[PDB]
Amino acid sequence: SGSFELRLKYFSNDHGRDNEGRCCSGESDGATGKCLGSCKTRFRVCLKHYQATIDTTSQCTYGDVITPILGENSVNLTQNKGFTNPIQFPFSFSWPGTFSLIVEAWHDTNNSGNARTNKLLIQRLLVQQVLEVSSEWKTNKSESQYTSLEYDFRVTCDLNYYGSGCAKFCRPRDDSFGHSTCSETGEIICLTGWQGDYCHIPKCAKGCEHGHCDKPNQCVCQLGWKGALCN
Ligand SMILES: *[C@@H]1O[C@H](CO[C@@H]2O[C@@H](C)[C@@H](O)[C@@H](O)[C@@H]2O)[C@@H](O[C@@H]2O[C@H](CO)[C@@H](O[C@@H]3O[C@H](CO[C@H]4O[C@H](CO)[C@@H](O)[C@H](O)[C@@H]4O)[C@@H](O)[C@H](O[C@H]4O[C@H](CO)[C@@H](O)[C@H](O)[C@@H]4O)[C@@H]3O)[C@H](O)[C@H]2NC(C)=O)[C@H](O)[C@H]1NC(C)=O
Ligand SMILES: *[C@@H]1O[C@H](CO)[C@@H](O)[C@H](O)[C@H]1NC(C)=O
Ligand SMILES: *[C@@H]1O[C@H](CO)[C@@H](O)[C@H](O)[C@H]1NC(C)=O
Repeated sequence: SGSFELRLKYFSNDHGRDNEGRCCSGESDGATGKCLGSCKTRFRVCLKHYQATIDTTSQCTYGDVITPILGENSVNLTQNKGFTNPIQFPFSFSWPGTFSLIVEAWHDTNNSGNARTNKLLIQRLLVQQVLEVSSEWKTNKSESQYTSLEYDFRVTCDLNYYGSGCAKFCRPRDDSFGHSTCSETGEIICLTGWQGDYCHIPKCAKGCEHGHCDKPNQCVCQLGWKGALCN
C-alpha cells in the first residue's frame, strides 16, 4: 500500500567545509584559504508524520535511514555500495497527505587504524508540507552557506493498489474467475461482453433462446434447435 520515495541527486561542497564554516578534515594552509582532506559525506534521512509543531525531537514514524559514505565533497548521487537510491519508506495505511522530513548531510572519517571515528554535521534541512499521491516527482534544492543538496520526492501506490490513500485493492483478471480491469479509484471495470460481480458471466448475442454463452457474443445450440440464435 504505497511508499514514499526520496531520491537524492546532487550534494555540492567543493570547499570541503562545515555547517559552522570550518573544514571537515580540520587542516587548511596558511596562504589562500583552501583546505586539505575533503569531506567524506554520509546522509541521514528521517521521515515522520506531520505533527504541527516543527520539532525535531519527536519520533521518525516512517523511518530513520542511515547511508554509508557515498562520496567526498561534492557528490553525484543520481549506484550501490549496499545503498538503494531512491530511498523508500513504505506504509500500510491511507496516505495522510501530509508529512515531515529531516535530511542531514554528515562528515565521517573511516581510517581502518582507528577504533573511533570523527563526525561533523555538514547540513540539515527540514521539509514539512502537504503531498498528494502522484507519479510525478517534486524536485527541490536546499542551499546553506556553503553546501547544496538537490533531491526529488513523491508518494506512489504499490502494485494492484488504487485510490487516493493507496488503500483500495484491485487486480485485473482474465481467466475463468473474471474478465476485467480496474479504474483509477479501484473499481472493477469489466471487459466487453462480461457481467456479474467478478464478471465471470459472458454476454450472449441479441436473443438466444435455449442457447447459452460459453464466450461473449456467441450461442451454442442444444438438441433440436438450429440457426444462429438457436431458436
Ligand atoms: C568505511 O570503509 C569500509 C571499507 O572501505 C574501505 O575504505 C575506503 C578506502 C574505500 O575506498 C574502499 O576501497 C575500502 O574497501 C566500508 O566497508 C564496506 O561497506 C560496504 C557497505 O557497508 C560493503 O559493501 C558490500 O559489498 C558486498 C560485496 O563487495 C565486494 O566488492 C567490493 C569491491 O567491489 C570489495 O571491496 C568487497 O570486499 C567485496 O569483495 C556486496 O555484496 C554488499 O551488498 C549486499 O548487501 C546485502 C547484505 O548486506 C545483500 O542482501 C545484497 O544481496 C548484497 O549482496 C555490500 O554492497 C563493503 O563490502 C565494505 N568493504 C569491505 C572491504 O568490507 C564502509 O562502507 C565505509 N563506510 C562506513 C560508514 O563504514
Ligand atoms: C552527474 O549528475 C548530473 C546532474 O547534475 C548528470 O547530468 C550526469 O548524468 C551525472 N553523471 C553521470 C555519469 O550520469
Ligand atoms: C522548494 O522549497 C520548499 C519545499 O521544500 C518550497 O517552499 C519551495 O517553493 C520549493 N521550490 C521549488 C521550486 O520547488
